[PDB]
Amino acid sequence: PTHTSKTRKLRGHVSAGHGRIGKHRKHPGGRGKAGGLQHLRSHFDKYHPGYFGKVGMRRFHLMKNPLWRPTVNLDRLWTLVPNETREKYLGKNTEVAPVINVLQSGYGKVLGKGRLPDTPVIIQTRYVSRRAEEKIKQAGGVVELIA
Amino acid sequence: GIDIERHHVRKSQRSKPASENVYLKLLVKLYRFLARRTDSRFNKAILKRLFQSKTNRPPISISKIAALTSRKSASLEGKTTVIVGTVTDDERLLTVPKLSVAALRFTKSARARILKAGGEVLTLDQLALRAPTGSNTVLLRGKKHAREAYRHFGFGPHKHKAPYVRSEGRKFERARGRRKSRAFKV
Amino acid sequence: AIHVKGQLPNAHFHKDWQRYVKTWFNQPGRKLRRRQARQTKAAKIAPRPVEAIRPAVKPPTIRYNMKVRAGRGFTLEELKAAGVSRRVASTIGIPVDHRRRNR
Amino acid sequence: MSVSNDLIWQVIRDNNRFLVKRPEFGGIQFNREPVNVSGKNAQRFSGLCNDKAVGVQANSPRGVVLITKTNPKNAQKPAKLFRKDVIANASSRKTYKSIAGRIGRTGYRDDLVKVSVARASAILSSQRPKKTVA
Amino acid sequence: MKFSRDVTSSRRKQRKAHFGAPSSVRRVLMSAPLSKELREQYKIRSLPVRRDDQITVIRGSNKGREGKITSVYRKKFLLLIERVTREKANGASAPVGIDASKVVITKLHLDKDRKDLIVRKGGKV
Amino acid sequence: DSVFGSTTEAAQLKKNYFLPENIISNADVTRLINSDEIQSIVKAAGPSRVKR
Amino acid sequence: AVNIIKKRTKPFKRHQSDRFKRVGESWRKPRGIDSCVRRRFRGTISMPKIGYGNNKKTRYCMPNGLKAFLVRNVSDVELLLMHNKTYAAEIAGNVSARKRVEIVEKARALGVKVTNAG
Amino acid sequence: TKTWRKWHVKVNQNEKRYAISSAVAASGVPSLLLARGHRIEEIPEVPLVVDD
RNA sequence: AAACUUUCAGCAACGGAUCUCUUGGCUCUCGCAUCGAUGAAGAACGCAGCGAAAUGCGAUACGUAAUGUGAAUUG
RNA sequence: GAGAAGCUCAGACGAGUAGGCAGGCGUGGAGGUUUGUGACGAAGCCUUGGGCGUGAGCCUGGGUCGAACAGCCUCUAGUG
RNA sequence: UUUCAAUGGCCCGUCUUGAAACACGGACCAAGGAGUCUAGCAUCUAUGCGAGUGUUUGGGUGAUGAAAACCCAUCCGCGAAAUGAAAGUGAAUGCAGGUGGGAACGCCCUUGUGGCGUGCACCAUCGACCGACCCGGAAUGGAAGGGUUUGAGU
RNA sequence: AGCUAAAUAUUGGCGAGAGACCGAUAGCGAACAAGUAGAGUGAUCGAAAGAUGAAAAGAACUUUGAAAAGAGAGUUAAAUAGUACGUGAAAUUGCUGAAAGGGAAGCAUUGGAAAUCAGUCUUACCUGGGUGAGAUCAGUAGUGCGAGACUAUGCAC
Ligand SMILES: [Mg+2]
Ligand SMILES: [Mg+2]
Ligand SMILES: [Mg+2]
Ligand SMILES: [Mg+2]
Ligand SMILES: [Mg+2]
Ligand SMILES: [Mg+2]
Ligand SMILES: [Mg+2]
Ligand SMILES: [Mg+2]
Ligand SMILES: [Mg+2]
Ligand SMILES: [Mg+2]
Ligand SMILES: [Mg+2]
Ligand SMILES: [Mg+2]
Ligand SMILES: [Mg+2]
Ligand SMILES: [Mg+2]
Ligand SMILES: [Mg+2]
Ligand SMILES: [Mg+2]
Ligand SMILES: [Mg+2]
Repeated sequence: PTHTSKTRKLRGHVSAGHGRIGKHRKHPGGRGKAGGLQHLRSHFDKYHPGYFGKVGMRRFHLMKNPLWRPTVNLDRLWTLVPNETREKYLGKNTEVAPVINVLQSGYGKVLGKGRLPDTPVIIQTRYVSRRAEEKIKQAGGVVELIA
Repeated sequence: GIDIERHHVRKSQRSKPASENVYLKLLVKLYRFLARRTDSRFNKAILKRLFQSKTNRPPISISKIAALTSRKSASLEGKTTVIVGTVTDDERLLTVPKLSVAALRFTKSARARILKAGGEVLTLDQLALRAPTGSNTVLLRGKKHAREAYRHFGFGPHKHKAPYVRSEGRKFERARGRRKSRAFKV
Repeated sequence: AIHVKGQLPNAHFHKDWQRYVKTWFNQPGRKLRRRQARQTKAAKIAPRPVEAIRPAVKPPTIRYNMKVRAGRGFTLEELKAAGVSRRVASTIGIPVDHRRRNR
Repeated sequence: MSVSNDLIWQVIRDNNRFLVKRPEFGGIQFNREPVNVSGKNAQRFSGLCNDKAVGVQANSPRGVVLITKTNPKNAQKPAKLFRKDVIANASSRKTYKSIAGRIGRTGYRDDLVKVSVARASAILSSQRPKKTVA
Repeated sequence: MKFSRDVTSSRRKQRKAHFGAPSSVRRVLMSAPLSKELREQYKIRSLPVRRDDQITVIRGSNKGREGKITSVYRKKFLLLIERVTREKANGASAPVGIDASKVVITKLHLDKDRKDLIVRKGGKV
Repeated sequence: DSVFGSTTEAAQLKKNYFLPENIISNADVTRLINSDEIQSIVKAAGPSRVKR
Repeated sequence: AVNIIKKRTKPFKRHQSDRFKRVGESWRKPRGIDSCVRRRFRGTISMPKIGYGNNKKTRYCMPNGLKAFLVRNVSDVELLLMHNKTYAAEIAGNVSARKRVEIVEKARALGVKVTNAG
Repeated sequence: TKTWRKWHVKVNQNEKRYAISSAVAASGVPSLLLARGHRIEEIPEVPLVVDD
C-alpha cells in the first residue's frame, strides 16, 4: 500500500533519491533493450550470452499435438496405480499381474530412472526406453506397446 | 577523536522470527527458556532455526529421513529425527519404515504414511518434553541450495549457471556468445 | 536502460493499448444474465430436456484420442441403424450431423 | 477441554475491548476488565486468560464486591464462571482481612492479595463522605 | 431494510425527488395525522391536508393553537392557519407557516371526493 | 462436522478438505516450562535482578 | 518524579521562519547544499538531535512529577484509581460544562489531580 | 486514476477455509468474545446452541 | 518631549482561506431499441395580465381535445 | 508481576553531501472497537495563558462559533 | 514575553572543484502543486498447501434481497527430465559412491583449544550415470568398448 | 450464387440501481438563467460565479442630513447573521496600548529590568491527647469427616 512506500519517506528530500548530479532524466541510454551490440554489450555479453544471431532450422507451421509425449520414470510407475491395487499385488504372489496403462495417466513414454520392486507388472505404453524395458523385465514384468 | 574501524559492528542474525504466527511465538517462548537454562547446543540450534525464513528452512522428505537414519554404520536405529521445517512425502518410497520424527509441519500424506507404518509424529513441544536437551536425537536439515534461484546465482562468463530466459529452445540465448560457430563460447 | 538481473524485457505495449483495455467488472452480471436465460428457456421448452442428446466421439490427434467427448450430432448411418428417420430426428431432439461418418 | 491461556493472551494482548492504550508518555496501556484488580495490561493480571483471577469493584452505596472465577469446569459457561461476593458494611480492617482470607489463605491468588487490598482501600476511600469546604 | 430493486435509498435521489416533486405529488407529501377521535371514527391514520380543514398545532412555538387551514402553500411545503400570525415592523400581521406533519386534523372538510377518499383508503363514513 | 470435517476425516461438504494441523500440540507453554520434565534438568535459576 | 531536569526549554524553530511569514516555525531539517545551519557554523541556530533527550525517569512528567492523562468522561477518570501518584487527569476541551463538573467531582473522590480545573 | 486498477484480491481456497475455521474456533472461546466487545457475561454456554 | 519607523496584542477594516454542507460531477452495473419527404436533427421569429434568460408552446401559441387526480397558483 | 514485545546488570561509541535502511509524526476515506465527545456548544478559527515530546507533532485555559467529530487495532490513498 | 548589554551570526534554494557573490530563481499571502497505476521481470519476506499446486473461462445453492460469501466438473498453466540444429535418444557398479572440512548427538578421558564414533547443510574435490560431439568398430538397428571434450543434466 | 436466431460488442440515446470516488481553485468546461457572457472576418476559442435566518420576522417610528446615509429605536436564539449577509484565516490597513530606535532589520548564548504564570502544600493513612454516645471485640457454642478463608444466629457486655 502507498502508506508503507519509500515515496512517503522521500518527502522533503529534494532529489527523491535520484541524485543531484545525474538526476532522473528521461531515457538516457535509450528505450527498452536497444543497444545490446553497442553501448549495452558489456551487459548482454555478461548476463545474456547467446542473445544475438541465428541457430538451427526453421520449422514452418509447428503443431505440437503429434509431438506430445510426457514421460514417467520407473520409480513412479507403482504410484500411478490405486492404493487398493498396490496392496493386492505389490509384494504378493498372484496368478494375474496388474496392468499399468501409462497413457491413461497422461504419459507417452516410460523412462528408466529409478528402480522397481520385484513383482510382475504389465506396462502398457506407447514408448519405452531401452533401460526402462530391461528393468521391467528383470522385475518379472513385461512391456506391451499400445497406440 | 578515536581511530576505530568498525566492520562487524551490528550482528547480522535474526533475534526473533519475522512470522506473526502466534503458535510459532509460543514455540520460541519454550525454546528461549530451554536454550537459556540448559547448556545444550541442541536447544540453541532449535531456537536459532525457529527464527529463520522459509528459504533458509527447506523441507525434507521421509525418504531422506529414512536414508539418513539407515546408513550401514549408523546406530541411528531407534532415535527421533528432528527438523525445524516441513516433512514432505516421497511417493517413490513404496514401503515406509517405522520412523520417529519431530517437525514443525507434516504434509497430510507424510503424516498418514508415517503413522500407518507404525511410526510417530511429534511437534517440537512434544520433542522438548521427550528430549529436553536433544539427547539421542538426529538433527537434520533440508537442502538449502535446491531452490531455483541457486541455478542462476553467480551467472557469468564460464560460470555454467542458468540464464534468466522467458522461453527455452533455439532462438533463446543459444547463439553468438554461446557457441564457437557464433563468434565465441561464453 | 538494461542493468538489472532477470529476463530481457518483452512487453508488447507500443500501440495505444489503453484505448482497448477490456475489464471484467460485468463478470457477475453476465453470469446472472446467462443463468436467468437458462431458467427462462427451461420453463419455455418444458418438459423437453434443456440439452439435446449428443453422440460420443473420440477427439482427434494422439494427444486426445485416448479420451471420449460429446460430439455435434449423430451420423446418418447411426440414425439409420437405430431406426430413426433424419427428418424425424430433429422433431424429437436428436441432432443430425451429415458431416461425421463412422469409420 | 481447554484453549490455551497463553494463546488467548497472544490474541488479546493488543486488541481487546478492555484495553485502553494511548501513545502518550511513550505508550501506556491500561486494562479495564472486571476480573483485573491491578488494572495493568499483562498476561498474569488479565482475568480473560487465567483460570483463577480476582477483581474488586465498587458496591453501591458502600463497600466493595470481590469478583472471582469459579473452577475451570465452567470455562465454557459464562453464567457460572464468575463469583461475585459482596463484602460491604464491614470496616476497613474487617474488609481487608476477608479479602486476604478468600484470596490468599485459600491459595487462590496469593500473588494478588496486596493489590486487591490496595484496590479495596482506594474504593473505600472514594466512597467516604465529602467534607466540602464552603 | 429495503429489498426491492425498484426502491432507491440514495440520499441524493430522495432529496431530489422530494424538493422537485410536482404539485400533485406534494399534496400527498403534506399529510397530517388524524386526531384520536377521528382515527376511530374513520379508521384512517392520516390524510393529505386541505384548505378549510380544522387542525391544532402540536409542535413549535404555536403548539396548542387551533384554526382553519386558510391556504396550503405547496411551493414551500407550508400550511397557513387562521389567526396564527406575527407582527411585522409596521404593525401588519404576517402569517406563520407550519409543516403539515406538525399539526393534527380535528375536523375534516368532508366533501364528495374526500368521502370517496375515505372509503378508498379502507375507512368508514 | 459435515461442513468442516476433522484433521483425519474429510469434510463431507468440502471435497478432499481436512482441518489444518497446528505446529504446537499443547499451546500451554507456561505449563510446559514449569513442568517436572523440564524443571528437573535445568540449571539453577540465576538472579532475575542483580545489585549494582 | 523526583528532581526533574530539562536539558533544554527553547523549542527549535525552523531556519528563517523569523524572516518569512510563509515559512512556519515547525522544525524542518535544512537540506541546502550551502546551508550554514546544517553544517553547524558557529552562531547559527541549533538543530534537534538525540543528545537532547531527557532522562528516561523524568521524561513526560509535569513539574509536579505527574503525567497529564487526557480524560473525556467519568470512566476515563476511573482508569486512574490505582495510579493516583503517577497520572493527573487532563479534561478534554470538547467535554461539556455539565460533564466537566461530574469529572471534577469523580477525580476529587479518587484523589486524582486535575491539571485544568476551572 | 483508471478503472483497470486491481480492485479484487485472490486468496487461495485452502487459506480462506483456514481463516473461517480459525474464526469459528475463536467463536467457541468466551475470552475472545468478551475481548471483541460482545456482552456475553450472562449467557449459559459457549458455543450457544438453541433448539430447532 | 512629539511626530516618524518597526514588532506584538485588542478592536475595527481589507480579503475570502478554513470548517461543515451539496437537487452537481465522476465511475461501475442492470435494462431497453424508438429519427427523417406523414418533412428529422438543427436554425429563425413569435406566444403569458404584469415575462428578458431557461422550461414549455406555435396565430388553437407557458397551450386545444382526451384520461387521472381532486383545490389550488402564488411575486 | 512488571505489555517475556517484559524485567535487570555492564562496557564501548556518536562528522556527514549523493545514496541506503529502520522506527516514528501528521492528512482524506474503509472494517472493527470505545453504556467515545457534542446545541449545557461538534468542527473550524484567534490568543498579549499552561503542559508534553530531541523532533515531526500533541494536549489544555480564555475568546469566537454553530452541527457535527474523535481515541484504540486494522484497511486504504489524488496523504505533508 | 518584551527589551537592553556583552559575545557570536553574510541570503535562502540550485548547478558547481568552489556561492555572500558583480551566477540564476525568489515583492507578499492563501489555496493547488510533482515516483503514480498497469503488463512483466528479479531478489528478499510472510502465508497456504507440497510432488504437487492453482475454486473466480465456466457452472450451482439463486428466488427470495445477492457484483459478496459459499459450493462444484472437465481442461489447462507452471512444476515432477534432460539433451540436441534435427532425426532422435533419455538418467543407480556401490549404502544413490569416495575424499576433506563440518551442525547436532553419543562415548572416553581427565580438566585443555580435549581424543573417539556417526556424520545434516554447504563448499572444494575424485568417480559413476543421461544427452550432444569426437573415435576405433568387431539394407537396416547401434549393442559392448572408448575419449583430452561438451550440456541451463542425474 | 443466396438466407439465417443465440452465445459477442456498446465512452451514443433512453430508463434504472449503486460506489472504501470528488466535495465549489475539487468533481464534466458548466452544482448557479453554461457551451452562457465575452473574443475572433472565419475555422474556432470560451470563462467567472454555491451557503442571511427556523421563519423576512428584510429594521415601524423619531431625529440629523439636499441626498447616500448616520444616531436613537425595532426584529431575532444570534445583527459578533443586515441581503457589500454562515464560519470568517493570511497577506495588507486604520485606531488604541506597550516598547524600542546615531547609515538596515532579523537570529543565537547569558543575565538584568519590567510584565506575566504555577505551586493550595501542613491534603491521605497511622498513632497519641480531650470529651461524647453507641445494634460492641480477641477465644469460643452450633449450623461440608481431617486442616485453612468467608458470611450468618447468639454469647463474650
Ligand atoms: Mg535536482
Ligand atoms: Mg555527468
Ligand atoms: Mg522543550
Ligand atoms: Mg551521525
Ligand atoms: Mg481523497
Ligand atoms: Mg468548540
Ligand atoms: Mg499572532
Ligand atoms: Mg522535553
Ligand atoms: Mg499529490
Ligand atoms: Mg561577526
Ligand atoms: Mg558535487
Ligand atoms: Mg548558495
Ligand atoms: Mg551557473
Ligand atoms: Mg541557469
Ligand atoms: Mg528575479
Ligand atoms: Mg497546500
Ligand atoms: Mg452566533
